[PDB]
Amino acid sequence: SKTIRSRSIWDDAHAMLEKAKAEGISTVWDRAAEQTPACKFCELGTTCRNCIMGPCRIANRKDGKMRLGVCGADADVIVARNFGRFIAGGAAGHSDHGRDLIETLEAVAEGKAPGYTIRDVAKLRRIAAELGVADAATRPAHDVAADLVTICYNDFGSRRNALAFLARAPQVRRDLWQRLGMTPRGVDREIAEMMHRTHMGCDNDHTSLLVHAARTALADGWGGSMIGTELSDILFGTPRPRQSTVNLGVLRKDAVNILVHGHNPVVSEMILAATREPAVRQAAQDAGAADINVAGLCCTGNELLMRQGIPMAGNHLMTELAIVTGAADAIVADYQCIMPSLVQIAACYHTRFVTTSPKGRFTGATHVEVHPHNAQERCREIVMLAIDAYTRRDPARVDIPSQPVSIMSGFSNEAILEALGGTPKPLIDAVVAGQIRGFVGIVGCNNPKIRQDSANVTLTRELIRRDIMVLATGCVTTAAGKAGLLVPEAASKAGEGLAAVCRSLGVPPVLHMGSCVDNSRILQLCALLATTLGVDISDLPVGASSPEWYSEKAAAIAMYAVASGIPTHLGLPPNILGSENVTAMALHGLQDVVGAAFMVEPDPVKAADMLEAHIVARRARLGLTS
Amino acid sequence: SKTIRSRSIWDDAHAMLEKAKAEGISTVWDRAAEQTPACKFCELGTTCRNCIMGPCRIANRKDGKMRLGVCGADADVIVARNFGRFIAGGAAGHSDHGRDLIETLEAVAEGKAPGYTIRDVAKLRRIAAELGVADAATRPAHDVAADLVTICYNDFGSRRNALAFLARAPQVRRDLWQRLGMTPRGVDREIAEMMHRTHMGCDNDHTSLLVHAARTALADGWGGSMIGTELSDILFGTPRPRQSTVNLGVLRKDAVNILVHGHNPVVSEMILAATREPAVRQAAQDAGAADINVAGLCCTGNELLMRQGIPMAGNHLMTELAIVTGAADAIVADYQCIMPSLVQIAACYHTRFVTTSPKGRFTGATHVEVHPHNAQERCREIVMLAIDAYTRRDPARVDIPSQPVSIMSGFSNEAILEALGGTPKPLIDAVVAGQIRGFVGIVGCNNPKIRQDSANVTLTRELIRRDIMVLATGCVTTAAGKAGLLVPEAASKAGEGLAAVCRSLGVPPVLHMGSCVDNSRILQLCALLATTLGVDISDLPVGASSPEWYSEKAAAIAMYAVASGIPTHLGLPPNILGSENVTAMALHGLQDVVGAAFMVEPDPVKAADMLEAHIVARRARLGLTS
Ligand code: SF4
Ligand code: SF4
Ligand code: FES
Ligand SMILES: [Cl-]
Ligand SMILES: [Cl-]
Ligand SMILES: [Cl-]
Ligand SMILES: [Cl-]
Ligand SMILES: [Fe+3]
Ligand SMILES: [Fe+3]
Ligand SMILES: [Mg+2]
Ligand SMILES: [Mg+2]
Ligand SMILES: [Mg+2]
Repeated sequence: SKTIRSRSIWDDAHAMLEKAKAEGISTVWDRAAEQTPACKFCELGTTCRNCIMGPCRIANRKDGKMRLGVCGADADVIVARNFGRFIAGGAAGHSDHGRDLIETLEAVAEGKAPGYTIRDVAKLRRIAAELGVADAATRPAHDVAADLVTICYNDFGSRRNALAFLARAPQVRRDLWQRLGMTPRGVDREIAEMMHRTHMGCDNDHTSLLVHAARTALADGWGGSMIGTELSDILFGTPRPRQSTVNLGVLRKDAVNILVHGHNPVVSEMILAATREPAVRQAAQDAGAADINVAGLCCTGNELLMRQGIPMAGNHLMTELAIVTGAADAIVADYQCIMPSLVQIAACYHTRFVTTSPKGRFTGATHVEVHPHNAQERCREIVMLAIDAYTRRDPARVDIPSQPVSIMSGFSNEAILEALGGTPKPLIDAVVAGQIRGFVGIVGCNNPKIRQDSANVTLTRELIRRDIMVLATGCVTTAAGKAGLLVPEAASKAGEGLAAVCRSLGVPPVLHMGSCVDNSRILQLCALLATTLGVDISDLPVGASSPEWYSEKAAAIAMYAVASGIPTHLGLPPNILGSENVTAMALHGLQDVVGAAFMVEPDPVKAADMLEAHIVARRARLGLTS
Repeated sequence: SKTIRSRSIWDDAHAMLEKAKAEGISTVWDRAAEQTPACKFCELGTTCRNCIMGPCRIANRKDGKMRLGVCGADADVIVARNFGRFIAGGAAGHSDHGRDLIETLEAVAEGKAPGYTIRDVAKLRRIAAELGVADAATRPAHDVAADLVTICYNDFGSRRNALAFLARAPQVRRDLWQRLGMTPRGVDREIAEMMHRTHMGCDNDHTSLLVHAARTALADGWGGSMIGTELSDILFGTPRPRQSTVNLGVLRKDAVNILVHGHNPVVSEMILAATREPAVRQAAQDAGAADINVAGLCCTGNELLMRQGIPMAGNHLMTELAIVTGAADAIVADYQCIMPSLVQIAACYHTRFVTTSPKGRFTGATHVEVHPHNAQERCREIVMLAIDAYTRRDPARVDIPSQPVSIMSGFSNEAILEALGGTPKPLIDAVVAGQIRGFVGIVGCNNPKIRQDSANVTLTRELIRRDIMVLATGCVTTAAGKAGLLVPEAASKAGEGLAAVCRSLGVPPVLHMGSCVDNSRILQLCALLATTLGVDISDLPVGASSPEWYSEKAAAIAMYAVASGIPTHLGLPPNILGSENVTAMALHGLQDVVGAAFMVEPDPVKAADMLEAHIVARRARLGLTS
């Protein structure tokens, strides 16, 4: 229908929306329509439920009533506190993610994690040395891992003046954060401090609240997320370029299909390993299947793509539709971004919905809890449940639409530097020559308010045509992949300068740099280029964009990008427009404080113009043309 | 006047409400009226703003529209997540408070805190030995302090299996918490995990969410709060019984009046010291003042009262009225429960409003930031500001409405045990013999929804009449004090059994045990009684009540009491009634899980009946026949 066509740009999404219609299954778009119009105070941010003197709403009434909350707080404070707690929730998602990796590395170092290993010993020794572990180059690997675990845990404590990985940022940027009171000190400490500041009668100054929101977000980007990324590479391997495929057509009628969903590779890597064990494969063959087929959703999907080349079935708004194919024999979830509607949709089929984390509980799910000491045994058990469920698939309701689209994944910073010959000199040369005018990270989600992937795809296409290389993470990965942008032959979609550089290196014009925690790789790349050139991150020809964001996590990434000096575009506004002062600080005031600001623009072509304009202005201050 | 009499039971409040109305000053009661009726969804908890797929509201309609959020979350999940973040904000308040005490003790141990010292060396050595410091009885005090600092900081890290002070709880309770997954592990860690669990698509099971809310609150009561109480006693002295006074009449027309407000004695103790320096007093005399008079508000007032006998001007809803006397020359604020309306009310007079914490910023305040290394110099500057403001005081606008009333304060557990002769045996014997039926801690706030202190005082009177001894903390202290119940002669208002015990010890029937963090003293006392008798806390004839609560901190206290086995009454419901399942768990289901539950009851006589009924049942669980 016209409604279905308006919900997504993709053929596979349309086919499943028609099928969900015929089967009477409601989707995220139907619930979004039920929640429109939204509450006007909630959307503006001018409501507070932080104590039971309230709840309070701030209105503009002719009688002048409801200008203040019961405690006396005005719209500036109420909006800034709501936004601070919103950012803290996003930082906490990445923080707990990093913490789980520390605990997994510790279990490996203690010999208490069967099936887990140090997959990248060289990176372990390099990271440990960088952070100050003595004799990291020569001591037994597990001893070095134990000392690296201690350093990472200290960043989740309360005794540091600055996070360990902050040393990567250029000195000028660290000096600025120190003057501003933005230096992140402890990953959990800043989240806790934000929750204290936002209690009634604590922080009642919108500027101070926004400064701490920046500090809390920096504790994610340079702490929780960066620890998460670097330890994931140590446990599961540093990504290198590899071929794979994307879209609902990666599911196979002839195989047992297991979709992995959520964020943490500690689970999805062990599910993949279980499906490769000979006795498990034989059980699938006895059931009538040709093979076992693992396919990724969302960030845990990105993790398996980066390190194992596992095909990705879809991003956020495809998740329900992947079930509607009728071919999902099990969905294995850990935590974050897993819509609870998936439990009810899975119950419309034979599909098993399996939870694995004590943090990600879903009423009605089959819970098989996974920890380092038992993952090998439990993941074997979960794959066996998938195989059993396959025997009851209803073949009449199977509709796998579309043929999969080829992609190239695996662009860690290590992989980029290797393609360049071991130094950033050829990339710097390309930027100085104007062949590559700048870089934009396009990150984040889908949102049913925006036709799915329409802005993600349009923005990526516009930027590469203007010789701006795109670094893609998170759910943008699937959009760029389905648009044919993630392969070396996509150099033909870029402008003449970027196409030539890509062809000379053999890489695509859009580089998949990983999951949402892997936005930390973009910070590390920026820091390296700034330190190499002797400038600040706020001087580099860079930008960031989340055209279709929805999550608290995406807002935390955008805040840490801005506070690190990267101009950051959002397709939709956070719930802050009820305060002109908070809004003006996010869109304009921060520009002169931290060197960058937020932009809000729902037209992806106009967003391309704004990101390009910031890049051009930064090129001028480096003394470059174009 | 009938409206004014409806707002408070107290003459001093009545007098200042009349003065405020005559002067056009808006109070918390006026703003509460403007915010009534409240938003129905906010009040019920059936609204969510945790992502920009929303905001979402949940209705209960026969057609089933707006039954779910855009992500699919139902009322049970939305309500439980909202209550979880509510609890996390309260735990965070106490956590940051405890953290600041660690940092101050560290500064003393390093020799970098002029004017601070270890005031109670004997308690330092006992606490350090209790928590495992080697040779705590003989090593240099600064070495012992440094080792205790390290233990406390490790509780603010991510490597423990259980908080250090949790060892005080009886083994049976520790075993239950461990099996339930409720054991608190790290003070900041549990807060961060709550914020992770409540992100879209993480924890989507209301039972799981409430269990982690209990774990988060327990990390406060046995962690942040207990650390704060024990280190405050080490740095500033263990409280011992002493007489003082209460009400607005503690302000003096002929003196420079400095009100300390907020929570942290690290500031208020140094303000007090500054007012005693000879040169500062000479400056006050040069201005025409007879004295410099410090008086307390809210929790920091409680702290100075407990350790220094400093008179208390009022509790939460008295704070605006204290400025309306016209005699407040400065308000010196740190953080928490400081209504921002105080800045505007101060600007109606000569009063200086001074902020001292980087966490407690108020737009328009005079900021003089205080840290251990500079407090001596900065507090002197703050007192000079107050003296200058005194020279600007308009005598025509002064109305100090009452004469103060005597109270006894200082009942730390050390003081109680000393009064009992060194052991708890005389108290246990009185309970066994039925002279004291049980104990109730009455804790927490005021709330403009309830006539001020009406339920606090009526519940206190009802309980002592039934031979139930009351332990009072927080803003209830001022209520019981103004009612005349904090003195030994108030035994005449108790039942025959309690009166006889009180008279035999020379103590009041209502024992002031300190500020809100000092509810940790009640946990310690319950744990000692249960350990001595060989039972659980959930077997003791104890209860807790906050008849007039408002804050996230009060909800966290109630939750940690319930989770520790103490039945807890609340005068008003949290914003949870939109979920019958969450409400039933809070009020009934938790009884099976943790051995105690919440009660919600606005009639304080009925609340007394309910607390007494739990006490009767616990006496039967102990086999008592008296
Ligand atoms: S913190 Fe202030 S604005 Fe928020 S609900 Fe409480 S009284 Fe209202
Ligand atoms: S988390 Fe779910 S219920 Fe909450 S605002 Fe987002 S879509 Fe709505
Ligand atoms: S639902 Fe209560 S203000 Fe939006
Ligand atoms: Cl800058
Ligand atoms: Cl810029
Ligand atoms: Cl008296
Ligand atoms: Cl029990
Ligand atoms: Fe994501
Ligand atoms: Fe309090
Ligand atoms: Mg500062
Ligand atoms: Mg400038
Ligand atoms: Mg600039």
